[PDB]
Amino acid sequence: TTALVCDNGSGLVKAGFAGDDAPRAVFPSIVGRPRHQGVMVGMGQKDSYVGDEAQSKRGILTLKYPIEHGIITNWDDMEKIWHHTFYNELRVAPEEHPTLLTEAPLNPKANREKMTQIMFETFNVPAMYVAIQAVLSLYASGRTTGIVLDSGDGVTHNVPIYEGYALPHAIMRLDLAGRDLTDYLMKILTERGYSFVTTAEREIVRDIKEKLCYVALDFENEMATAASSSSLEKSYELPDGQVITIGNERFRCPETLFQPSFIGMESAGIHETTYNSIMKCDIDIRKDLYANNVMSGGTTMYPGIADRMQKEITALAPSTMKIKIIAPPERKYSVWIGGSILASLSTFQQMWITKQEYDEAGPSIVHRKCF
Amino acid sequence: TTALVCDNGSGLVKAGFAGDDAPRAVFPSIVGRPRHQGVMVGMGQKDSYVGDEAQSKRGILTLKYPIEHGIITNWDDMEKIWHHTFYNELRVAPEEHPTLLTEAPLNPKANREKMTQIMFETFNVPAMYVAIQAVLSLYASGRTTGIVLDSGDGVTHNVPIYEGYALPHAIMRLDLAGRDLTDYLMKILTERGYSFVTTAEREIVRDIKEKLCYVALDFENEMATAASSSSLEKSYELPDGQVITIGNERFRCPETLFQPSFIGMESAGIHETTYNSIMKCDIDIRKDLYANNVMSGGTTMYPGIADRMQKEITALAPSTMKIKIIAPPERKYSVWIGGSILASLSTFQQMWITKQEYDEAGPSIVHRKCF
Amino acid sequence: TTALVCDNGSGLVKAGFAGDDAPRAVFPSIVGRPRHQGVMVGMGQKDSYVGDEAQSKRGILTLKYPIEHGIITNWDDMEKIWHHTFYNELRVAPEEHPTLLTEAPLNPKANREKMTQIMFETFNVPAMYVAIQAVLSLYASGRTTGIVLDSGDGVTHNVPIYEGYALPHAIMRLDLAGRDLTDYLMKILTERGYSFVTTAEREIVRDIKEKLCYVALDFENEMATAASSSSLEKSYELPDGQVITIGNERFRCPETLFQPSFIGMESAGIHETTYNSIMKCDIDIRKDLYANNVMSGGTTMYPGIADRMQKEITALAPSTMKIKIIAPPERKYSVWIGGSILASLSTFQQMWITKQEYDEAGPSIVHRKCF
Amino acid sequence: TTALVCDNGSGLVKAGFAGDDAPRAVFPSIVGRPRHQGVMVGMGQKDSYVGDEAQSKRGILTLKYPIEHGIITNWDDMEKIWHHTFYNELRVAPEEHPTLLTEAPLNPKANREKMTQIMFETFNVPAMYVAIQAVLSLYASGRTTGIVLDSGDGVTHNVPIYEGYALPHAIMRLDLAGRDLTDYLMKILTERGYSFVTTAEREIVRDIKEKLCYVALDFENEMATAASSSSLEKSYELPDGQVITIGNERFRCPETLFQPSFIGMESAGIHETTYNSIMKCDIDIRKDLYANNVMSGGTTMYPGIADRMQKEITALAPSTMKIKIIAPPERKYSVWIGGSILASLSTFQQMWITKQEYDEAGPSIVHRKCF
Amino acid sequence: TTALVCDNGSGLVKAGFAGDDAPRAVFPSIVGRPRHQGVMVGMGQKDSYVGDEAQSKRGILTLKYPIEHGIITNWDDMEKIWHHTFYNELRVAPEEHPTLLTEAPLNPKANREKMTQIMFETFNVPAMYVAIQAVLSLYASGRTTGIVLDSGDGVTHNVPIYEGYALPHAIMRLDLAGRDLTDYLMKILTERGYSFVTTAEREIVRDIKEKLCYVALDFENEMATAASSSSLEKSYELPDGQVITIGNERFRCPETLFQPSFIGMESAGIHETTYNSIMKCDIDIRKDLYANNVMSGGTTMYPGIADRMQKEITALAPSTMKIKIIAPPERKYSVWIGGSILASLSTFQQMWITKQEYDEAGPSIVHRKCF
Ligand SMILES: Nc1ncnc2c1ncn2[C@@H]1O[C@H](COP(=O)(O)OP(=O)(O)O)[C@@H](O)[C@H]1O
Ligand SMILES: Nc1ncnc2c1ncn2[C@@H]1O[C@H](COP(=O)(O)OP(=O)(O)O)[C@@H](O)[C@H]1O
Ligand SMILES: Nc1ncnc2c1ncn2[C@@H]1O[C@H](COP(=O)(O)OP(=O)(O)O)[C@@H](O)[C@H]1O
Ligand SMILES: Nc1ncnc2c1ncn2[C@@H]1O[C@H](COP(=O)(O)OP(=O)(O)O)[C@@H](O)[C@H]1O
Ligand SMILES: Nc1ncnc2c1ncn2[C@@H]1O[C@H](COP(=O)(O)OP(=O)(O)O)[C@@H](O)[C@H]1O
Ligand SMILES: [Mg+2]
Ligand SMILES: [Mg+2]
Ligand SMILES: [Mg+2]
Ligand SMILES: [Mg+2]
Ligand SMILES: [Mg+2]
Repeated sequence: TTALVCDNGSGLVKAGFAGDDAPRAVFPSIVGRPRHQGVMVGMGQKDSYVGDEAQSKRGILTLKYPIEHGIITNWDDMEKIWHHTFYNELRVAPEEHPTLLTEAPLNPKANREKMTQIMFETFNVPAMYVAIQAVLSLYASGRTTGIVLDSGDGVTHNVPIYEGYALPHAIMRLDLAGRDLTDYLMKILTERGYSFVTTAEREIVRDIKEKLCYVALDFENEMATAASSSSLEKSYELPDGQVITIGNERFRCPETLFQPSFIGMESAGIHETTYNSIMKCDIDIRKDLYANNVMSGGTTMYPGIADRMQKEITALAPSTMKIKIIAPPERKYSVWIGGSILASLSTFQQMWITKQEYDEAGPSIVHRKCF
Repeated sequence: TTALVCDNGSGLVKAGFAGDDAPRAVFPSIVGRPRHQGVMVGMGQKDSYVGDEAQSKRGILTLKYPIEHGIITNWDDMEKIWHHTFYNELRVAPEEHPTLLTEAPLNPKANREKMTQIMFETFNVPAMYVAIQAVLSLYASGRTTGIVLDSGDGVTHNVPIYEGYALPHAIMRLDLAGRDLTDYLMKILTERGYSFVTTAEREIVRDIKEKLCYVALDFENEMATAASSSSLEKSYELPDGQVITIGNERFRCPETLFQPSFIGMESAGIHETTYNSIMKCDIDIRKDLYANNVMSGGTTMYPGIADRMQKEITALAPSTMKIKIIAPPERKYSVWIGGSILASLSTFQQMWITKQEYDEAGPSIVHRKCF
Repeated sequence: TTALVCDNGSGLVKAGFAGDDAPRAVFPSIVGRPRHQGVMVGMGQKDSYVGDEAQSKRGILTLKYPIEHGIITNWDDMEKIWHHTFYNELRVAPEEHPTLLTEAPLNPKANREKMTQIMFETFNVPAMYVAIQAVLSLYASGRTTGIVLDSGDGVTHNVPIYEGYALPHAIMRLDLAGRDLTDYLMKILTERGYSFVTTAEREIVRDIKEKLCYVALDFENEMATAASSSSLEKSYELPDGQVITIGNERFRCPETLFQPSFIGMESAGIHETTYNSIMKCDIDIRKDLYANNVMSGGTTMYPGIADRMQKEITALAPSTMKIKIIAPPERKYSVWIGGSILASLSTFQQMWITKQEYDEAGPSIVHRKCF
Repeated sequence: TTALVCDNGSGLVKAGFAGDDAPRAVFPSIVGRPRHQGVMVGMGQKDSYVGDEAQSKRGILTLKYPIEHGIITNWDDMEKIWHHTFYNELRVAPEEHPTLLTEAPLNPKANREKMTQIMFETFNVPAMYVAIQAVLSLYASGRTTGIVLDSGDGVTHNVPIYEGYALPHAIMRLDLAGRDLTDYLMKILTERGYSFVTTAEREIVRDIKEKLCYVALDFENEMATAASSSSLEKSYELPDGQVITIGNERFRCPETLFQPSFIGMESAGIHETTYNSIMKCDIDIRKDLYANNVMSGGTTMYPGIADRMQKEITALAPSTMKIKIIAPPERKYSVWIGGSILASLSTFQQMWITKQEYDEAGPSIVHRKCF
Repeated sequence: TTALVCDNGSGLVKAGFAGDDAPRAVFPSIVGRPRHQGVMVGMGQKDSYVGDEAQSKRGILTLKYPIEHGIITNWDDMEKIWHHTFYNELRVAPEEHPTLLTEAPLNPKANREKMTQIMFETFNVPAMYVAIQAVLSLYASGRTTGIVLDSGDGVTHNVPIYEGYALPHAIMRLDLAGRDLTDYLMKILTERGYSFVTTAEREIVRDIKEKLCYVALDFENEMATAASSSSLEKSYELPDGQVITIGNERFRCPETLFQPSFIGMESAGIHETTYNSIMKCDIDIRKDLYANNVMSGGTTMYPGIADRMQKEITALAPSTMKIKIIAPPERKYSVWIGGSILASLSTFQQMWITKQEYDEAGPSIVHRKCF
């Protein structure tokens, strides 16, 4: 029977079947619960809402993310999300479908242990596997060597792979992603008089960030241009009909990716993280890591980030080297595409973790069979 | 046995059976007592008259309203009204009928406490329930979301409800209703030489207000038209055969709904009250509160008030929003219709307050079982 | 010449001279305008009243606050307040006195821009400066490290400072303060039959809140004690001689500081806000933030709030940590005391913004010279 | 030239010059016409008699009052009264004197319209003004705040004024005054066998009421004292030499001021009218309305009415309030004294309605320039 | 005058006087700079902090090590460290004290060239000398023959010396020391959910490594024991009061000394490095190198490393040989003790490099006078 590929990110869930080109079900990973007083009896009122139903009714709901910084904090809500993506969205029975799941590098065991235990004793599958998202992003690119930067909603990580061999000592993880940018835009939108304090308007600020923000090639020149004339200002329409206008905040929000000290973090930018991941490898592969910078995730979808990354890496690298950033138009779903490519391979069918080996070894085989 | 739905307003009492379309008994909530000297012996003279009997004999009676601004001030007269509406009008025994009663928001406890105590120890019912009139007005409209303005004889209140969930912090109450408009018309009818000073002629002024008054779309243009030509003047016939004529007072009387400073009140108009109730809610529901303005009560029955409300709310709201005022022709009795819909539901039968729970918990369960 | 320190809160104005211990002029920030019809000619009738004159004549006035939630909404009224506090209360000429002003964190630019423009082109000063109120509250405490919670009439904010260095990413702002508590007490005083609907009786409800309210150590035990016996009931005398009595409402009103869901807000309490501000900082300073909780403002003057805050923070913090709440008896004016300490320092005289730099740079230097 | 102050009451006319302490001409407002057959030729027989000439010849005249309940019913007789008070009593030419006139509150327009038209086209004045009698009664008292009860021959009205600002929604008008008391004494004087049926003996009954009537402090104790012993009986001498004796009727006649049901009226007493006028105002001014009860008019000249009013208002008001009734010895003419004070003010000279503005605006400016 | 002995390691600085038993000043070699925004004026704020002052204030500082892998990378910070250890800690004038300094083998010239230039033109000394740390570690042991392994914070080196004659072709240098172990513990502490990402918490991880880590005698048996029962788990208290618990990571961290492939290095362990250094010497001295294995440095202070080293060397050496590891309790400071012994010898006073020879030969005599 067809295998299931489910990418469980911190903000979005992308589930579908192996062998397909696009994920069938893409929905936000939120659980909404009522916060006001119900006065009308009956009419099918539910105590919880999952996915697009929580987003459509978000004016009377408190929204919670079960995953924070790539780590599942609430397990009942995560089970609700998995039940919704198995029975309501994909409309399949999980007892007859192997499931491929994704996970961020440098994570604790207990996330993967409880993931395997929930997938084998609650939504009991014939087989399961946990894969690294950067290896799938390199699978979707069609190449073998390269350094992958995957930035999503909680985790931004750099993983270099040369000729199918990964270097785990150069894998870097940074807890700066799109939710931090949404919080920073929430903070700096009060600088013009716009107040967004609750969880429902966090989605509005996230929509503003998705539609109107961009990465500047030169930061100081863009701030000088924004201070000189009002040519970079853009208008947005609120759901209640109000119109807001933003200026430099279109490029100050993603600049925290390159300058984390805007939100008080001591770490370096993503360009310096990529460069330090390259020079922590062997020297004879660094050239092949310079021409194969693969970018994946929804956070890498700003329309100025590839040229800016090429500029900073060329400023850091020696001048005799070719820097080439790979930014495909479908890099928002490249982890799922790589998972669908990997699950359809004939050489992958011996690497599943079946139910018999789970019963024989306990929930600890997942660290000796996966990476 | 069939449940009883009784709407006890400040000016009118509407009682009937659950499952019906119209209330069976609609009569004014007045108690009349003689004020002159009786000279003929016997002939069935009573010390008090309740309802239409007090209205027909009002020339020799002092009329008192037991409810003022939604609060019951006289309890013996209110017991007389309840006895009249149980034994004389509805012609039922209250020991075998559950009773549903209505109440205004932001009221004291002691009204509801003594209401439950009188209904359980004097007209002892198998069950009773107290409901919010705006929820019943939304029940009669057939919809789930909307902001309800209910204006009657004592209380004008705004309650917003989104998807069956009410927002109690945006509930607004204003003590300006039809009795204040009757008093203002009583005051400004002396400006043409007509003197109405007693309680019997207050009913005549109320009849003049019901038949001849209307809400102007533009106030200053209508005053200019009334000062220019005598085309807005209307004639009324008094019970003694006198004929009076009124001009601008047809639209100056309900203008106190939009300008309370005519009677010396510092509060804003009903349109500003509705707009401030909408913007005190969550933003993502405000659009659904803009297209579902539900109007209920006898005070909203002037033939100019819906267009005027749409004009003022569209002037207050942003221009990209759709304002739609819901004014059904049967909105004078919509609270009773919603009560009859609610009492006939199969999911409501577990929300009654029976006599056993009243004996177990005392007369204080009515604040933990009702809203 | 002596510098002027003026704290412009949302409800109160505290103005005086630098180097003093107490503010010279403390008066409410209200502008009153007549709403009735004047019938006596002459006798010095004014079109507006500012300060204590508006409070003494409040029975015939509509009172407006120029500042709402720390943001100046009306600028002519704010200019009237500044003219009253410069020429009538302090009795000084502003052309020969530098002025120090206070402002809430996370505010828009345009408040500070128009503040500098009004202070330099209408009440033209030799120099001016805008300071953060939490830094002044830490100045008045005499210490260097600590986390300051300042709660006034519009803004409740948490700012942590370690060894003179502030952490702006942990600064939290919540729009729940004493005016919201006054409105909630206005709402729940109708539950006993007391109606306060106008702006003049809002001051009466504020006086009731100032004299009779207190913070409960345990909320459920206090509600059980109030429901059991009438030992917590207190009586208050209205200006017209009426006597009211309140029970649980003495501690239900400030409980909105710890449970904002009483007024429909999704935010957490002030204790959780302080704890989340502490854990958003660096770890090695958190111990010094646990023993130096500094409380300032008039909203922190309830006689139960320090012990309750210590209890909730000790419940949130690990058990090996020392929690100490700093609540001095003069914390109602600690912002002014810190401003007077800062303006008298010899190292502060190079940080003024003079008129020449204002003319050279325009009204935009105030964001590069102040914080 | 000196302005004219003319108080046109329902029973008396008080005319004089501005700046004086007492009115120059005080005469009854009656027009007498012959009713018998004249038999002697010539000797200067007139078809009408106005003022004291009609009172001295009242045995052969029918006397008519042109003003009934503060409203002018006969305009030719009112023009005769104005001609008599301009040319015969004051002995002035009205073409060179501005005239100040008084009027009761809650009156029709057409009284004031025809008053202005007659004063500008028949007794054509350079300027004219119409003022409220209660504002003049507060002017004569020398104070600014207070609630004025003015009771004369047709109208008893309560007007509260705080700090020069009047509250028109608390202005109360009652059509019970000295002519109703004269009619009630005329009715109850037949209970001892004395018949007064014509208009000439109405003046005799009015004289009996002025000389012999008084207000009882306790009504039931005084009726018990009158029924026990004949110590309250007083004797009066008729113009034909007959001697009458009255007992309880000395205090039963003004008791209709406190109990209108003696003459079949449903309204409350003057004390309840004053108390309801006080509590219909703002709360913060009610204390200043409790210590400044100003009494004016000839009906308030009974020698028991101030103590009785203090007793009933103290019984109605809460016990922590100071009730003080202001009853000056010259309160019979206080409206004229206040008019003379107002017409002599230098700030009043811009509030006259001149002949040019009357020609420009028609006879309708008097409602936009006066109150 | 007394000579100064200053051991400048990669992590610690140990300075003192010749002829003493213990170093007077031991402090970390860190320079801290502020990273947040200063808001309080004056109060002695410094732009840099050196030594224990940077460690005590590390929550608001970025900490930098001037020496990396035994090579000085930042020279201004190294001059700051030398100024702090000359003027603030030792409290001496460097113009009257000769200074003895230490250096790692197989280092570049330019470190020693700039060291001599800074010591002669900035902190100008009468004389200076640079010595090999292993020769000083053999001086402190009191013996003449032996092979010294010195492992500190950046450099782990093996130097064999027989009868006072060193063999430079058998000197081995490996860039694996305590900072690499701290980084590996930082990496593997995320495996249990503990995140340490900044430079301040690197000191916390270093403290955890110093207090809780140990070297296992048999690695696989210890991993089996840790996987079987929780008897090797230890708890540590964070500065913010949090309690962490570690299991196998107590012995996985120093196992990188024996298995460098844990951090991706191709080199052999320290036991194989020592054995290959022994067999690269002459055969007739190897016996004297087998019984005189001298261990020095802070990295050799784990409480399992001597027995493990004896086990691995006895497994590598032939069975007829006596293996004896010399691990004195004061081997953390043995380089300074040997420097103090060498600087107090009467035969060493002719081997100083004075200022005259520095002026005559330039800064290149230090490679022909030292080793
Ligand atoms: N067009 C866009 N521009 C900027 N950011 C985007 C865009 N689309 C999505 N994002 C951001 O990407 C984040 C999630 O991306 P993705 O990696 O696909 O999901 P997840 O992180 O759940 O795996 C969201 O937080 C969103 O803010
Ligand atoms: N056609 C009408 N036009 C204007 N006002 C009306 C009309 N019909 C009724 N009213 C007013 O509505 C008030 C009562 O309305 P309703 O809400 O039905 O009763 P209650 O207030 O007792 O619940 C009365 O005071 C009356 O003046
Ligand atoms: N004793 C008190 N108890 C409770 N609240 C108080 C007390 N005194 C003042 N307040 C509240 O403090 C608020 C203003 O405090 P403060 O911060 O000094 O002024 P501002 O907010 O204008 O800076 C007022 O709204 C008032 O309700
Ligand atoms: N001493 C008195 N005692 C009682 N009533 C009096 C007395 N003097 C005058 N009145 C009454 O006052 C009435 C008129 O008073 P006043 O207000 O001065 O005149 P007007 O009503 O015409 O303005 C008369 O009807 C008269 O009966
Ligand atoms: N008790 C201990 N256990 C394990 N490691 C230690 C201990 N004490 C110190 N260290 C390590 O030794 C290193 C420095 O040792 P040392 O050689 O004395 O200083 P330097 O390397 O600066 O010359 C530090 O990185 C520290 O982690
Ligand atoms: Mg992802
Ligand atoms: Mg109703
Ligand atoms: Mg303040
Ligand atoms: Mg009068
Ligand atoms: Mg060393």
